[PDB]
Amino acid sequence: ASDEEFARPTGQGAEIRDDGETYTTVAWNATKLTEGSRVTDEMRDQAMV
Amino acid sequence: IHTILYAPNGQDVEIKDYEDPIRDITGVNGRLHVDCQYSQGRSSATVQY
Ligand SMILES: [Mg+2]
Ligand SMILES: [Mg+2]
Repeated sequence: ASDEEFARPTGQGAEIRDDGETYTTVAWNATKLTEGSRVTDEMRDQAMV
Repeated sequence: IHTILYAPNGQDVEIKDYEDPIRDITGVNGRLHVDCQYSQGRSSATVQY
């Protein structure tokens, strides 16, 4: 949404003027971050951890 | 002597208040449709100076 603005001084019986909320956007992308590792089944067994 | 009154809505004089929220004014308006006709103009005599 656009920022807060100010009302204006107006004559009696005069038309109230339009200053409605105006919009824009911020685009998102979303980059895929990835990480991997591999462990041999023999060492999955043998390690003390 | 017939006073013929016509209204698209109801029968009598149509008087309405309304508000203009763009200008902050109350309008008061009145309307009526009317005609007057004799059925027998012989049934009336005017007095003349
Ligand atoms: Mg303003
Ligand atoms: Mg503005």
